[PDB]
Amino acid sequence: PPGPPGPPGPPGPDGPPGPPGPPGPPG
Amino acid sequence: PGPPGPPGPPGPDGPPGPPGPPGPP
Amino acid sequence: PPGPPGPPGPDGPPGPPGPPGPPG
Repeated sequence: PPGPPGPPGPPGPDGPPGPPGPPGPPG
Repeated sequence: PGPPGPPGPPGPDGPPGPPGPPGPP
Repeated sequence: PPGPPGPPGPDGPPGPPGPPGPPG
């Protein structure tokens, strides 16, 4: 058999920004 | 040599979105 | 000998919505 597999890779990049929040209420 | 290890997990959550729009007058 | 580290993972989840907007 081969050498062992290498270690697990690192976490990926940050996710994308979220959407805008809800609109504010009417004045 | 062995193979590459498994892929890593997903990264951190993304940043929050921007504030929502102002409400109507 | 061991293999190399695996690749970096996927991009993370999307972030949460932003805060509510201001009153008009």
